[PDB]
Amino acid sequence: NPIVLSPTAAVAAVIQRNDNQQGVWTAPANIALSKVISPVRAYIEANALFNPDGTSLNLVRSFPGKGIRIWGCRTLENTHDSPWSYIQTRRLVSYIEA
Amino acid sequence: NGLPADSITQPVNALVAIDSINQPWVSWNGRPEETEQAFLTRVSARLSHRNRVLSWDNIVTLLKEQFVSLFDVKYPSASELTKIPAQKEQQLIAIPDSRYKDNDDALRPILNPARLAEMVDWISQLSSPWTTLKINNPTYVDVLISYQLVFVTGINPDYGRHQLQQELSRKYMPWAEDSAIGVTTGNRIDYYPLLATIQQSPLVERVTNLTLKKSSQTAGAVGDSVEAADNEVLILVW
Amino acid sequence: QFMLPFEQMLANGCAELALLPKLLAFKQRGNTVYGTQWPFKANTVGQQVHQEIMPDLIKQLNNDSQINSDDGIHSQNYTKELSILNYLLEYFGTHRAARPLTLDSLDFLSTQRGYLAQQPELTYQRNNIRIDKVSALQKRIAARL
Amino acid sequence: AELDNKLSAIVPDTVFKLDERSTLDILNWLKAYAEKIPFDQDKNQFWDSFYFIQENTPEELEDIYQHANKADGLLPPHQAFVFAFLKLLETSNRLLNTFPARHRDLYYRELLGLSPRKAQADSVALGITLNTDNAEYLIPKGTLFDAG
Amino acid sequence: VTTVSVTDMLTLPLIALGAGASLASGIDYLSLAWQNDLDNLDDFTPGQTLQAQE
Amino acid sequence: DALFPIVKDDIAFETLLTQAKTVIEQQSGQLWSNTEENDPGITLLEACCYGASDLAYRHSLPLRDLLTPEKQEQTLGDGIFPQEFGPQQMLTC
Amino acid sequence: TNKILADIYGRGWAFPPQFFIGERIPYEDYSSDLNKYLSEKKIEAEQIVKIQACIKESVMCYDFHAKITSTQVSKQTNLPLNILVTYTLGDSEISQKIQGVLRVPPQFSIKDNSRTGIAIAEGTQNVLQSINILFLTEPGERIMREDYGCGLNDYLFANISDELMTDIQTHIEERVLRYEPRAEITSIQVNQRTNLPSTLHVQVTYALRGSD
Amino acid sequence: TNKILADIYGRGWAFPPQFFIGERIPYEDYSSDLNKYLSEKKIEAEQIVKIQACIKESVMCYDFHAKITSTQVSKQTNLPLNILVTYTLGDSEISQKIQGVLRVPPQFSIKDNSRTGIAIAEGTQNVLQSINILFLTEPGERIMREDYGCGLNDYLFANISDELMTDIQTHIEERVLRYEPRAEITSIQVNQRTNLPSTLHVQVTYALRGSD
Repeated sequence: NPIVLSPTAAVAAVIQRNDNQQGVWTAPANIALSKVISPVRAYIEANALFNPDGTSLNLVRSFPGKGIRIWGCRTLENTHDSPWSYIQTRRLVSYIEA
Repeated sequence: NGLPADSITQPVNALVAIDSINQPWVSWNGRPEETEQAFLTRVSARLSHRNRVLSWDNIVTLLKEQFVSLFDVKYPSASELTKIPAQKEQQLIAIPDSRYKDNDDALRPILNPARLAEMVDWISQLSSPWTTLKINNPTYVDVLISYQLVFVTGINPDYGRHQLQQELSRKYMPWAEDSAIGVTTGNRIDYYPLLATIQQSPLVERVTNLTLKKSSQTAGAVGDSVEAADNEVLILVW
Repeated sequence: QFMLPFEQMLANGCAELALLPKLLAFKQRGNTVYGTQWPFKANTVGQQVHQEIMPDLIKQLNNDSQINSDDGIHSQNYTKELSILNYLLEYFGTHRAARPLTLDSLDFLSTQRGYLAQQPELTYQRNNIRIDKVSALQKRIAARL
Repeated sequence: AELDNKLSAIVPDTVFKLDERSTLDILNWLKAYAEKIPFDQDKNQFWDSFYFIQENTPEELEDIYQHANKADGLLPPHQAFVFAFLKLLETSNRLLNTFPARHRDLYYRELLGLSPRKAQADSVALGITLNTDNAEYLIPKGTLFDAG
Repeated sequence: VTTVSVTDMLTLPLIALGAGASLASGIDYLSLAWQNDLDNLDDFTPGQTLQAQE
Repeated sequence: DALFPIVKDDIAFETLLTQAKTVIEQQSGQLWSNTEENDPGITLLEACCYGASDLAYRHSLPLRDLLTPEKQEQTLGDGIFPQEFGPQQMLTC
Repeated sequence: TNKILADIYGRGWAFPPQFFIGERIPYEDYSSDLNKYLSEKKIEAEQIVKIQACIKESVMCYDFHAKITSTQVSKQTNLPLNILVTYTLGDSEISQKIQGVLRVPPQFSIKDNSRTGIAIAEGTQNVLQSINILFLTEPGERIMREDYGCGLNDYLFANISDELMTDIQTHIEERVLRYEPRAEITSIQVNQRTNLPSTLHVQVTYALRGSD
Repeated sequence: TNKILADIYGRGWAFPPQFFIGERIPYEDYSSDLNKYLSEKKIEAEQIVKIQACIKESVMCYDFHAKITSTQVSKQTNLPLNILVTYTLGDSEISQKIQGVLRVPPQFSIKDNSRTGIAIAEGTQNVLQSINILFLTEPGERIMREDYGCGLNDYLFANISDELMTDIQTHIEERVLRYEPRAEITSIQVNQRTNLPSTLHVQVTYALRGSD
């Protein structure tokens, strides 16, 4: 039977790879994953998990002909005017801070 | 059809010592390859009787397959399967094709007794040992037919009557005219189907009276059919 | 709802082909003469939309396919089954019996189906008789009538 | 069509039809099937009145389908959609109806192993006349003669 | 001969395009189904492997 | 015993779509004249055309495979035809 | 002029698909010819032709392929008149019926919900809708037409920068040229929304083929 | 998927050659048909088809060209059933026998040491083994095939340096291209062992032809 895994393992590889290729200021979303057969649940069940003015998830999704891709770049920040609403923005400033 | 007479006249390879070649007669022992429709028919018959004789249909089917001189084979009516004293001999009636008749009359073909013995011998080889099948020539019985007619205007009555005789003889005596049409084996002559047949001729306008009379019995009334015994074949006469 | 009738006729065609081993079977024939099925599975978007009308449409599908149902004998399906049996019987040089005029329709179908299903035994033992066993001659008489 | 030409060449098409339902029967099925799908419930509207407009019967639609000229490109588009779909299914129906013939051939030829009988060579009798300069001649077995 | 792996939300025409990219003459969805002995045009599951010849 | 090598060109999606567009022209040519890739009526029909092609492909499978039911039904000692229908029981007596 | 544009550019199904069913006709109410009814009511003779001209003109506007064959009056309106109109489309053998309201210049009105079928797009609306479908379709979604589509999903989540706006603009130009020959793109404007900083607004302006 | 790879990439003898002889069958113990034995033991009729399906499936995995013709039960096990299976390979006339253990869902097990013959390599293992043979063969060793081989013996006793590492890597790439078309070399790593300074470790990574 196929082994079920969390998406965070593959996302970390993408983030590390994306830094050298595109840069730390580039969002790691919209990148196809590897060795993934299918997501456990379809994208039609995640209509309540994205809030433009609140807390939201990052969806892992598949497309016909594009494979399974990451479809989000937001953090757990929920404030509308907060400057850390995106992962790449928060990581860019920490890269400047370092 | 076979090879027509006087077809071969010279050999394929020229030989100076050979003059004309005489081929007075046609070829024989020829048979075309089986067509798909005939193949299915033969196999279906084989799966039914298994090349053995038990029932009346098995006798008729196997005999007609083996012998080409047969036009139809008759077996006793259902009124004799209830006969209590049983029957020593199973009697069949063979109506041969007029082309293979051993006599002069085309309307009443008769087979040589030597031919009938061969069929009995052949059929007995595929039957139970406790059966005795006998095949005999039919007993032809004349059925006098007289009708009063109204012909289409402009047609001479004698000419119309002559043509009507030929049409009815073809219809009700199929074995006479080169056995090309499958028609009832001279069992019954129904009054009204016969009346419909007469009026279908283009020369006939209307039938005003029709009467059928057997050889010995009195003439029947309107709408009376004619039966035949298990050894009889009815023949229309005028 | 617009696409549903076209999905149904495609699903029936798929179901009709899957019914082929039973339609042409020499023995153990079934109760249906046409293939039908509900196009959608469970927990699907299509199933939820047609949730309320599914029992009625499925009832119509069963009625249009089964020879015998709760309503009784389906005349057209009855006629079709007779034609299939007659076609299969012609394999072995026989034919279907005449339709009954004063007999039971269900009983008549049993005679024809048993006649076809037991063709090898009936003709191989055409003249055999044994004690406490229905003879082949009796079966042939019943099938013909 | 081209499919029929290449199918009848390898399949002995028979009278019996596994699926004999015509376009009229299919249209009648659609009329009954669509009578149960509701368009809206405030009115008594069902989809059967959408595929068959007003006082239209399956007999009338079947006549139009068989003769495309008697509409001259003015049939409602959604009914042309149905007619187009019916044309699509005709190919699948044609392929299925070839199975009764292939089924019988498999039984007769593969299981029972029966094959059609081959033709039989005929025989003839020939009379020979020799040329006047030969007293006797020998014609060996196997000499070939021409019949045209 | 080329080999491909079936992922989620893939159709047979899409699989033929990916599989037939390397092939000299490509492949059509009907030929690809026949070579893989598919029971129907959707008779495959994610994680399965398919093959395509010339 | 399979019809696919014979009819693989008549089952294709493009061949069936050509027939469908011909009917639309003949029946409703003056009211439905845009039949390109973008017409919503065509996309619904094109999907149905693919489904029709899939149905026809199923019929072109090998004959012996289409006569085989599920494994849970297949009777022991039989085949495509039951054992008693073989040559040793149907041609003998 | 709408007929001229529709013939040049074509007619087809509207997007998204919509369906209608017209109201039922109470056939048991129309069993009286309108011409005999008007003549019986001693209405003027020249009113008959003017009345019929209004009916023909109003029906032709509703459907210009119509050919009036008969007309009848509802029995429950004996002078606001309810008329059932019967017509044939072109030289076909198909007949259809339609309700209407006549008022005595004479005025004729058509019942609002009378047509059964789909919604259609004509001329300029057809090509405008055609471009809209291209934008909303991604390649690989259309069966057996895997190339068709615009494919703007590939530019999502990219940093909003001058490179991205030019990539979007040039992508639209190439895809419309490939999949829409009846339209010509004259201007594309890409801007970032002030109230929603993460969204891009694209303004596309098109002209018809040979419109000048 | 192993069947698909084996057909595409071929199959043959395994390296190094290995030989097996299966255990002797005590033929004097199997003289009773299993189906008769199961029916005599008042087993359920539908259980029988599951019995036969399990044996067929188990033999299917053991040898997929098999075709079962007979099934017999050992007389020393009358309710753990010892079974002797008789099958024919494909449409051939060759028949073979194989022991098994049946337990009553039912499962069927095969005796461990039952195959007689050689060890075979299939699919990916065939290609991997093929490259291994190339590395271990020096040119001139093969009769009538004097060029076949890698030829890494020529680089022994050379000073460990960048020049030697480059020469070894490029030599492997050239030879594999010449003598192994079913594989594609993707990376070659040459490193010097710390614990054994005089030995070089070569890491070779390969991909199958047309795998992606």
